[PDB]
Amino acid sequence: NDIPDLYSVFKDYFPIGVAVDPSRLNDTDPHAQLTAKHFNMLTAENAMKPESLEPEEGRYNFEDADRIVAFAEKHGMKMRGHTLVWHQQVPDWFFLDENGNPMVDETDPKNREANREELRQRMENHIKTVAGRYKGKIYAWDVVNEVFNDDGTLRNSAWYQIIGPDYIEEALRAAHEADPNAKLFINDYNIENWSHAKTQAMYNMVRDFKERGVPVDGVGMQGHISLYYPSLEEIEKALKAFAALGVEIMITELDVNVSPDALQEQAERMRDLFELFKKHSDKITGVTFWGVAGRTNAPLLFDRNYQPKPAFWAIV
Repeated sequence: NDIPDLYSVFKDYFPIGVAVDPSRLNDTDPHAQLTAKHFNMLTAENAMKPESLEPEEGRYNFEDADRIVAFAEKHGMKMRGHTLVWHQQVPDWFFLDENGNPMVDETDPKNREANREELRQRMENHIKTVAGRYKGKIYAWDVVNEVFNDDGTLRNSAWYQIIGPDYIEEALRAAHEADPNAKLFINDYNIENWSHAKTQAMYNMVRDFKERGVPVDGVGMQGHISLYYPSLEEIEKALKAFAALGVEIMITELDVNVSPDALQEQAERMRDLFELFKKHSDKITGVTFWGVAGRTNAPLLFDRNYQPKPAFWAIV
């Protein structure tokens, strides 16, 4: 093949990743070839979300997740696990009490204290089982995802209402204990802009962890970013700030969301961002492209026929 291997262009800056579907992983399939050719880091689009792994209490299905991991092993890609604890794509059973009522709806102080304990157990068991299964095979775990409201207050999810603010630290310790080799990330969107309240809440929390000894290695910036905003300057201060805490940064779902002028504009923004990422490659340990957009898993980069798009030539 005559075009450059994307991940090679970024050697000794950072790995380049994509999220995949377990259906698309056969040698027969050009998708799988495009993945193996261009990327050296992989995430499960959905196979490792809570609802995928533990549909019912204590019932696990690892089929698709295993296929994805095996794919990474074969091609020697870094595996991101996504995600251990989240308020979305999480089965209802998790948050039901003894009788099968919403735990959230409990008023009695003695029973709440009992619900708290069951949820901690459930959270930790899920963590131990999943991280335990994949022990040593996972470059980085997204241990928690989207813990913040956009205003920078903690999200009032079931996790938070029942366990209270501790669930996060608890998820991180349990992950650390199950697989010490895995980098532990806290992931979110709207945390690219240093001036944003959210980005600052996340800084404060992470700082707190680093100072209190709570294991955390990295912050995951989703990187749903527009053409003009946030400014490269604003992003830079964010990278500097977190890197000052001694945590790594990953861009976990990079996306710069029709016509011929449209494409060339997005390609230039991407050029710019990648310039900025390269400038700070010491602080950044992976860039994964968002890819649900049928369009490829890296829709920014490769057309529906697997041909390079403007954006791809912009960054190589």
